[PDB]
Amino acid sequence: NITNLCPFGEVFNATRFASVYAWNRKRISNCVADYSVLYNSASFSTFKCYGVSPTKLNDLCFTNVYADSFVIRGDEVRQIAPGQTGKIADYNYKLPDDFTGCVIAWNSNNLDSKVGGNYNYLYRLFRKSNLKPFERDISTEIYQAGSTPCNGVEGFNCYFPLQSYGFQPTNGVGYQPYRVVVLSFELLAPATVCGPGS
Amino acid sequence: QVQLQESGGGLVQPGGSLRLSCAVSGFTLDYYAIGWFRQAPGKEREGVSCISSSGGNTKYADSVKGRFTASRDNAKNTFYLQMNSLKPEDTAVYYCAAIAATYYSGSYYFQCPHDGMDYWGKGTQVTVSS
Ligand SMILES: *[C@@H]1O[C@H](CO[C@H]2O[C@@H](C)[C@@H](O)[C@@H](O)[C@@H]2O)[C@@H](O[C@@H]2O[C@H](CO)[C@@H](O[C@@H]3O[C@H](CO)[C@@H](O)[C@H](O)[C@@H]3O)[C@H](O)[C@H]2NC(C)=O)[C@H](O)[C@H]1NC(C)=O
Repeated sequence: NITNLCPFGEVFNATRFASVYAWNRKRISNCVADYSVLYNSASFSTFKCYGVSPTKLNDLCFTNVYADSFVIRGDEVRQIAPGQTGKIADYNYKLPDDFTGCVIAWNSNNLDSKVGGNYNYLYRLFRKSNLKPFERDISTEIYQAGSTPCNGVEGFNCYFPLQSYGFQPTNGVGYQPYRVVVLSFELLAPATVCGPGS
Repeated sequence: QVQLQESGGGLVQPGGSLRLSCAVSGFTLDYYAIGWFRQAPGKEREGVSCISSSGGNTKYADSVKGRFTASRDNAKNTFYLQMNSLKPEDTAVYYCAAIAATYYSGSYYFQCPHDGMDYWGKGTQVTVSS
């Protein structure tokens, strides 16, 4: 047969990455994907799967595959896993307990940090309740943290809910930027995302 | 990485005053915010003051407003907190903390949210007693 290559390079080798609060989702369909040239890459700091081994995935077909990409701190990548809590997992990106997929991350200090601070990567600091799995929140309403209510203005108990990381190349490895890619293997529709093993 | 060295504080009678200093060393950001927090016995740590790296955008809890003034040295990376008309309820350990400013849609925000602060000082004791 003849098929397009799944555009994973557009996801992993992108020069620009989204903020975790506004995490970008790419829906991949009608293509062939070699999931072990990904796994067998020296690129990644993190490559854990919660469904089936990458070797087993080049056997199966899926109707849709999602590539969620964003940037967080090093010591925050542990939150991108089922049953984790923290500012990122609670307020920015939440995986379900029944997560079927893989979480991939690598250090991007050489590209996402600059002297003086890279303020373009943000994460949600405040929220009334936790996010549900795979929900996205791009709201920017003033969050009232104290007794006083604010009428849309930033106060001492009333914050802008987003927070810049301030990535610098001199930061510690835990405070350095890491790019994350979450692949979710959905099976609903025609299964047109497959591996090269059939 | 930046480090914060607190200085000042100690024991004072009701009605007295104090001045806390916090020296900021290391690779500072172009735009950041310095916050003063305090933790009293039997209570959670509370924010007291917040100031920009410029010296402006000062905010205070309504419990020290009018009595405390945060400021910045104009030739040094040291941030001051002048505390006037001290009362026994002001007795606490005072902490200096640094955080990055938030840049969004072409606008800077200088906040000092407790859970967001990136660097903390060791803290200094402040006792207001008779
Ligand atoms: C993203 O691009 C890399 C190419 O290298 C880039 O890596 C990024 C992270 C960054 O360092 C940038 O500066 C680099 O340009 C792709 O990896 C390359 O893939 C090719 C084959 O597709 C590899 O060449 C092959 O090497 C093997 C073994 O040496 C040979 O058997 C083959 O004949 C061929 O020469 C090359 O080594 C890879 N380079 C690295 C460092 O991995 C990467 O696949 C791509 N990512 C995705 C998911 O598309």
